[PDB]
Amino acid sequence: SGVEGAAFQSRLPHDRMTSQEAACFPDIISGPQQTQKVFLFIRNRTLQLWLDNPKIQLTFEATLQQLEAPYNSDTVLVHRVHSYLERHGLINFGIYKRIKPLPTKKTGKVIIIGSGVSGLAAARQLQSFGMDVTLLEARDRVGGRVATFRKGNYVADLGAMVVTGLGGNPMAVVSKQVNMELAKIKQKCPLYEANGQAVPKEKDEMVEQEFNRLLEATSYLSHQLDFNVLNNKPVSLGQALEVVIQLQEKHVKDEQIEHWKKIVKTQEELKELLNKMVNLKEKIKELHQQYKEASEVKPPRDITAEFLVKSKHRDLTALCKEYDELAETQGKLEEKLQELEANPPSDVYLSSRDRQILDWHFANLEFANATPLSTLSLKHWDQDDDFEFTGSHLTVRNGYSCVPVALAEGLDIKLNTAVRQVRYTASGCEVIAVNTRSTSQTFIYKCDAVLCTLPLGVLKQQPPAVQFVPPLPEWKTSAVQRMGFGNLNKVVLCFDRVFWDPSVNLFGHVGSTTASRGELFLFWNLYKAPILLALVAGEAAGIMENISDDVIVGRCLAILKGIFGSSAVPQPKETVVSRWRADPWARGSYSYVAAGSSGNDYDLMAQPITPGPSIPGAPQPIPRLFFAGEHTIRNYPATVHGALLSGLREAGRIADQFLGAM
Amino acid sequence: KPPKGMFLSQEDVEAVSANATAATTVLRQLDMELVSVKRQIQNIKQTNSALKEKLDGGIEPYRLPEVIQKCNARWTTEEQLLAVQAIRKYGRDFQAISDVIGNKSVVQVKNFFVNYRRRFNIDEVLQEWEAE
Ligand SMILES: Cc1cc2nc3c(=O)[nH]c(=O)nc-3n(C[C@H](O)[C@H](O)[C@H](O)COP(=O)(O)OP(=O)(O)OC[C@H]3O[C@@H](n4cnc5c(N)ncnc54)[C@H](O)[C@@H]3O)c2cc1C
Ligand SMILES: CC(C)(O)Cc1ccc(-c2ccc(C(=O)N3CC[C@@H](N)C3)cc2-c2ccc(C#N)c(F)c2)c(F)c1
Repeated sequence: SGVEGAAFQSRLPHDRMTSQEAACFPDIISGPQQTQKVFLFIRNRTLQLWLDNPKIQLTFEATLQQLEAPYNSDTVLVHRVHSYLERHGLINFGIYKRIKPLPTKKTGKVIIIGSGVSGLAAARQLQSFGMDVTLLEARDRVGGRVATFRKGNYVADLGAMVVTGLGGNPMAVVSKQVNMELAKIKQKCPLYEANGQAVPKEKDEMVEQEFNRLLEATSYLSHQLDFNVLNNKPVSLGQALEVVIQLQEKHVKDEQIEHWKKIVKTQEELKELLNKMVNLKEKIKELHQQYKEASEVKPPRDITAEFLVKSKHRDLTALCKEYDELAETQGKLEEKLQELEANPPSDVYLSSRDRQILDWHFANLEFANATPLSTLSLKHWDQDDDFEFTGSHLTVRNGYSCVPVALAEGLDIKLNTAVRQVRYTASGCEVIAVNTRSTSQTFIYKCDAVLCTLPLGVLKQQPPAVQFVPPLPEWKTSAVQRMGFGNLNKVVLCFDRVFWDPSVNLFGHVGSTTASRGELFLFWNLYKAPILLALVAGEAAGIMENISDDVIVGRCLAILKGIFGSSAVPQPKETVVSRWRADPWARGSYSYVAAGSSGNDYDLMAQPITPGPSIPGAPQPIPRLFFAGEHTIRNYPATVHGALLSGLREAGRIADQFLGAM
Repeated sequence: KPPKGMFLSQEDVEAVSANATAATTVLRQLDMELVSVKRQIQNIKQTNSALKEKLDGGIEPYRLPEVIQKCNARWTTEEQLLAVQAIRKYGRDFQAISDVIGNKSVVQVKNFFVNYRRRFNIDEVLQEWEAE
């Protein structure tokens, strides 16, 4: 297909028109299928071109020069296609050489709040579109949650270090434009219990299988058995796990109960028998005497007492037939009681040494979702799973900040400018920021449109860091109450001495409690230099924000002493510590689908706001206030790509309102 | 539907999820019903173990050494008379009667019942077997 591989790489279906090309080719899609199949070629081709080299702008001339007829022919609709694609950031996004330099015919002022990837993406896009864009960032640097550390030759991302596959990832393109060295990450995760001695295969493997078995179990529990509201509260993922597990701890029991209750059916049968057998042995001891007695009466004899011997001799051989059957039929029953008493139903559901390792498999989950499983929606936590990329997960070896920074080249970024208030009305918008260094220094920005990349964390802040004037409508705010802003944090351990196993990327440590599963549950090297990251997840990470720096680097070194020995692990040349929920330009790490949220909230979060009319009776205005970043994009939350996609998007949306025609 | 080795009915589910406690009721009481059986097992293991002490002996001391008496159709007044008496202790049971006499086949014993039946009022020999 190859041209269809560009559709895939552009997250579009090569064989059908999207609900959204339909948007603005409602002619083509209303009409005949030849026209559609051509449309699609042009679309996919035009993409393939951009992709096949994305470090230079692809003009309309360029796309036509490169189309052979019969597609070469409809010169107007090739323009139509190239323009849709150009706007909506499918081509000519990120970082390119511009064949056509920036016309200084600038057209509309947009204030964008925040130099996060969401922001910078829309910013560059809007400026590519010819538009006055200015960016207002509270921080002293760009990138936000794309945050990289650097002291000397040490370098390490303190947020956002993975590329969750290149297969239809926009960042694929970006990473070509910025030449970031990405490196794969090797499968192998050695778990080390509280002592310091590895878990073996056998066990390790056993529990993964169980973990996975257990999750699938929740999914059934949800979709099929329909366990989606225990007592007018939505159901946590964690809740369903506790239930699933519990039913596995039931059963295991009833299994035993049915086995021993199978033994008694036996033991008690063999008793009903041992009685028939003892009482026969009585009728026999006795009847025998009588036949000794009557046989004693020596002959000649009359026939009544010949008959007495004769008859008693039959009757005694009857009973010994009988009793002998009963002692075949006895070992038949002491047979059954070897079989049963020998191999029994299983003792336990989970060892406390296992339920402990299982806790680490959950901590890993709490990490990637950046929240306690207590909080994830059961119906919806995995809703982003249909859209996961192809390709191996990779890590940014050279520090992910290179990307934000790249994006920021050639943009008006006011740093240390902390928006305090956003006012928006029919006629335009006023943004009131302050200088972060002196809070007293007050700034006012007037514009046609505000784009808000303020983090969900921040949006949730009470009382509010930023004030909307007029306030955001109940529906939007409600969405914010609902969604989940989560948390994780990181310890960055810089050494001189590569003491872990070089061929090993990452290795767990198993916490002694459930409550403590998050604490330094994983360690990661991925950097040229001798750096290990210590990751903190779950209910844990929330608390470890309080514990002092030295204290955390304590337990860091402790569990490295365990895993590797006091001989081997130096003190560290340099240390650093996430602590994201406390950072006030973040209030956490990333979104999640809290129980009681759905993916719809992510769409509500994207929906722009349109003010009331200036003079009552006036015509319905246009929308003034827009929203981007990772909390807006239901198909790619909590990612860099998702952010960048949200930005690409709002830019297109904004252009269509303020420049409509291309 | 659920993955292999995982157990879940709206029955078993709805019951670990009523009363906010009735999970640790159900799981942590079945093993009370389990201990109650593990003891009934023990009762019978002793109760039976006792009866197995009463059979040490077998019935070896009491086995009459059953020799084969080479069959016959010479129906002696000797055997004839045993037969009537056997009819009276037994009836129907052609086998026992032949087991007693020491030479018939339930053949030859089925043969007297009917054949010799004329002469030994075997009406009144089986009419006493319907009463004692
Ligand atoms: C620890 C961690 C690890 C992560 N790991 C990954 C990963 O491995 N892979 C992945 O794909 N994604 C990851 N993410 C997610 C990804 O980094 C973010 O989703 C992305 O940077 C979001 O960009 P954004 O533009 O939505 O918000 P942000 O990048 O936070 O930027 C928003 C900007 O708004 C600014 N701001 C906030 N308040 C104000 C104010 N009041 N006035 C003015 N400016 C303000 C902020 O300072 C910031 O610069 C991770 C996030 C975290 C926290
Ligand atoms: C699985 C293992 C060994 O524990 C290491 C590993 C690898 C990838 C991820 C991962 C997977 C999917 C995703 C990811 O795409 N999602 C789905 C959306 C959101 N729910 C997260 C993110 C990560 C990831 C998240 C946070 C950090 C940090 N810091 C990181 F480095 C990688 C992970 F969480 C952990």
